Amino acid sequence: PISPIETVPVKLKPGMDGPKVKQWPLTEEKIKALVEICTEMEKEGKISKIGPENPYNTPVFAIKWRKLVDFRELNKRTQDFWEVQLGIPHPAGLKKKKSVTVLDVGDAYFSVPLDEDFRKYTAFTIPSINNETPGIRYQYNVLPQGWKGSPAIFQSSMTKILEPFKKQNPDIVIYQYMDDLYVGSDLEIGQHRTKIEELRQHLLRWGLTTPDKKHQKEPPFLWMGYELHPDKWTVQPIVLPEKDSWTVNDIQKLVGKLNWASQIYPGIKVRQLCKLLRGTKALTEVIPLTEEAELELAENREILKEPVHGVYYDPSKDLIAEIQKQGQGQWTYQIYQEPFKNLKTGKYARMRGAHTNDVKQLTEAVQKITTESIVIWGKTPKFKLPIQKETWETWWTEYWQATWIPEWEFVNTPPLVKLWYQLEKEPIVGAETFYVDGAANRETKLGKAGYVTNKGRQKVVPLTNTTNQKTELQAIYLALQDSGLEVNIVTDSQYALGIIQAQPDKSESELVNQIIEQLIKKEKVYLAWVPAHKGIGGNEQVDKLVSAGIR
Amino acid sequence: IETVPVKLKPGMDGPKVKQWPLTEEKIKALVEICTEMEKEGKISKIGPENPYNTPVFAIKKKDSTKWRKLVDFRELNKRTQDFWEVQLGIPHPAGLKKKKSVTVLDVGDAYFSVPLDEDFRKYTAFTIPSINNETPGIRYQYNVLPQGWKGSPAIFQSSMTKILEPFKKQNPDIVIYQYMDDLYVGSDLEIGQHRTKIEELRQHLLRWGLMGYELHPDKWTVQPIVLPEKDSWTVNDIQKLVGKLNWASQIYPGIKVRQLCKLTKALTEVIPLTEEAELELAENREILKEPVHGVYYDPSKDLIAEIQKQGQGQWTYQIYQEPFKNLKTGKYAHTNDVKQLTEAVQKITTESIVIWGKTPKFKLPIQKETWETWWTEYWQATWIPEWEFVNTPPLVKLWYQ
Ligand SMILES: O=C1c2ccccc2C(=O)N1CCOC(=S)Nc1ccc(Cl)cc1
Repeated sequence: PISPIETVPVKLKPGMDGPKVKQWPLTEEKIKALVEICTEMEKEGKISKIGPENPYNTPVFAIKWRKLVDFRELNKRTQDFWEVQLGIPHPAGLKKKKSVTVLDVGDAYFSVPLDEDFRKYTAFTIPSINNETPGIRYQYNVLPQGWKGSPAIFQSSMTKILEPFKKQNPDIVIYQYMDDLYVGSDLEIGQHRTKIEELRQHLLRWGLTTPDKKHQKEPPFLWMGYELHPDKWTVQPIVLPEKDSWTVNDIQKLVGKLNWASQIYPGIKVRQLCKLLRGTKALTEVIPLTEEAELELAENREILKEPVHGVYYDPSKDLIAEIQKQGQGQWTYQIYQEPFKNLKTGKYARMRGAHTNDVKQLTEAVQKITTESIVIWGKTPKFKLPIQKETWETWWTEYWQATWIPEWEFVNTPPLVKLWYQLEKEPIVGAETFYVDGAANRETKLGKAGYVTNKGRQKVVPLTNTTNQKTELQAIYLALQDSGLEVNIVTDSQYALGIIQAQPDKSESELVNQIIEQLIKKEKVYLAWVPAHKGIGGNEQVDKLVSAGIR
Repeated sequence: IETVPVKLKPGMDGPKVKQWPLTEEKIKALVEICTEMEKEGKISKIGPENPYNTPVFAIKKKDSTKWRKLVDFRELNKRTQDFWEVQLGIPHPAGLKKKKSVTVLDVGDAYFSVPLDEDFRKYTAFTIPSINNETPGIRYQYNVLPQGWKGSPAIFQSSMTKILEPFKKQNPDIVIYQYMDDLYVGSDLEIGQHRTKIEELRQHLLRWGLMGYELHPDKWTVQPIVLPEKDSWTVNDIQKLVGKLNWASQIYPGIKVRQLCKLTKALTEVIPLTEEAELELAENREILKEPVHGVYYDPSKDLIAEIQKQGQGQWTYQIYQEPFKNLKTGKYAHTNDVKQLTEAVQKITTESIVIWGKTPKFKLPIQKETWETWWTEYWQATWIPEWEFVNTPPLVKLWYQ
């Protein structure tokens, strides 16, 4: 039908006029196919015949028989509407329901009126055998199939229609997603079917037809990759193929599927499968699976061995979010309300820092979950974390960055998190003092890194291809090698200081990793900074001999 | 009745900013606030033919029990400037900042009176979100001057002046400044006297639609970079000492670091103070507590503010337009890093407003995500400053202790 709902005022963009692209003659049968389809729609009210007034026309054509109307120009020329693409509810946020049923709207778009003042711009022509004969002029009376604004005005139309019913039935839940309506409630099979008939009828009062009980449709539901039961949810069924040869495209899809599963499957890892990708290559290139990868796929297959389902949200309970350190830079979490009935799983390996440690990673993960928890449940979860509340304050307080974790508490699930070394807050007595320094010729890209000591010692190991910066980490590194269990170091590089002063426990930097490894071996390390190019007995000294030649 | 034809900038287009995900309780709060507002016709439902959007938050009155809706017109403001600034700009009185006491009155409740130019209402579109996106989400637009929009005060001046006129004439020494939803009124009167004059003012406003903030700008002093007094310096002590002396060097023309310098060496080793030593810092001390030489406010170049976390509820901050030529630098001290930083910002912003009549853009030493999550949870002010996230250069934090 065509809904008696009021129309949405539409407009073209400020400095533009309707579309006027000429019609490109079609084949005999396509002509025939169109004339048929157009007469049918015409009787239904979907379209109308217009006088040679409308200077507007947009190309039309047919494909095997249905009618496709290209609206590129009308589109580009139309306007912008309130985004329809905003956010997809997550199943884990859903309240449990007793009866669930799904109704789809037939010819949704064609069921909804188009602003009268705008109908003229949709005018299109049915070509004669070639040209050489006027041609049947048509304009739309309802939301055309590929025109922007349809997805939006429809959703608007549907809402305002659904309004009253919702008002008269607050306990009932209705979710609109495209041609579909999902309807849930806490009623028993009979009495819910009644309420749905009360809905279908209501919906028909407004021009929307739906399938009858006969050809309805029952749970589970397959929505956006999920499988939705009224009492539980999971991700859509998924089979990891058994193969000898894996193409990049094969492993691509695999990594994708795994990630999607980790939404509810705990323990999923893809690190070893992602490495296999690192590096430019064609999607047809076969890649032999490294040993870790071969095993990763093993377990992954194991935790997927048996179906697993997430529970739905009970508003009257707290959310318990739990986090575990699995491997390096890898973090997994679970969210439940009753010890171990998960609502959703998840993993986290994102760490945009060039250099970083566990306590920051852990806090970052917590932040992600926090925000993820906000949109899903609208409240914040209680956290259980593998970090001593003391080994967190220490960090919290000394760090230069502002933090804040929601209510959390220690949970003892190794590996636990901790600082793998602490820098001294004051100098060390009877500790060799190392004035380190770096240098490098901008042209030539070569340089030298060394140090001098209050005990007379001196070194100057030369390096090959490195930046002015690297001749600074290399030196502070040097000082670490030849020094005792307990030494203080002076630099003029706020760079190195910065990197080292934030207690990194890992880095995407060969050198930094070694320094860390060394930092962990010591017992007391104190690092200090002086301004370069002053008269500092030491820095100047190491500068003299580090900058002698090649600088 | 008479609506002021608001016209967006030439070329620029309406705001299209996503609504930040809100907690259940703020939503409930907002749905109530908004049902009331449209009931009283201040806002209207709107169709999908309106593509614009501005984020909206819920804040609690003045740390009380009553919720207040807060719109983020940052973006709309940036695209309306010419109008609110060059068009109907409000002049900033230098006198304000010298007064003994400044009170801050929220007078935004007055804009709802004046109607908004129908042709401009569409850009004030905003959205109330829903949990897990289970319901589409309620879209409104304003039919009347909205609170957080620099366009309002600009448009409301004719009325505000009319209103304040009588009071101003009877109190020609009292200074009154308007800045987004707030009145800043300051006098050199004694506390009680001042407070009476505020009430006496409050009754004037009351006739056009309803001790706010006790502020003493004349008592605001510079946080001088401080040099230790010690008693027996070590290589380390003196080393760090010239460290910041060098930093200050880059500001405060005249700072001298040498003498100290000439003074290989062990780190723990103590060292005697040189006759040429005292001479130095002594004089470096003299300067530093004095105001910068050569630095001045440039009314056309907006203010940038940094804040470092000195730990222990301590926070240092500077305000400047060109890095290191700073107009001002101070300090600030269930409390958490984010709670305190949110206060530090409001504090810094308020002073800024009193002094220059504009907010600074903040370099917040936090994680965007973290800040965006929590900032609203402690925020109270009716305006929002431009911010930005960064990493406190280790040494900086120290040179401002
Ligand atoms: O938001 C939705 C979505 C999203 C995707 C699919 C179905 C539904 C739905 O019914 N709603 C309305 C709320 O449904 C609620 S609260 N609970 C449900 C809904 C649907 C099902 Cl199958 C189980 C549990």
